[PDB]
Amino acid sequence: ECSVDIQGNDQMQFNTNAITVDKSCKQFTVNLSHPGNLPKNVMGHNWVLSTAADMQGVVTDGMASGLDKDYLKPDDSRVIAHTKLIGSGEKDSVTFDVSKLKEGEQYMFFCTFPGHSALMKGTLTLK
Repeated sequence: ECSVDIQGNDQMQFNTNAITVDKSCKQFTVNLSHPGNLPKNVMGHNWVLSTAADMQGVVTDGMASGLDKDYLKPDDSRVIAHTKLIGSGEKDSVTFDVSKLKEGEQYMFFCTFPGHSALMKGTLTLK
């Protein structure tokens, strides 16, 4: 209940668009995998979390950071939690404190790979 397994395919699609984080969870974990056959330089997926208002700035500063920085600006204060950039057959997990979240606030999860954020995004809420 304090974790979720998310897949990102070769067709730039996450296998979920809504994540519910339970109230009693102290820690929340995201296990990201990548089915398919494409490398990370063309189809690298990451799971990034920020407020709805902050998403765009993270996506823009992210694309401008390059592949070596997992398409994320280093020390970006708007990023609550993030996995690394993964290619097909690779896996990565991230655990964050639920105390960094506010109940009732609109959160967005997304991939920061260039031109993929529009196709790879969804909501996260603390209920």
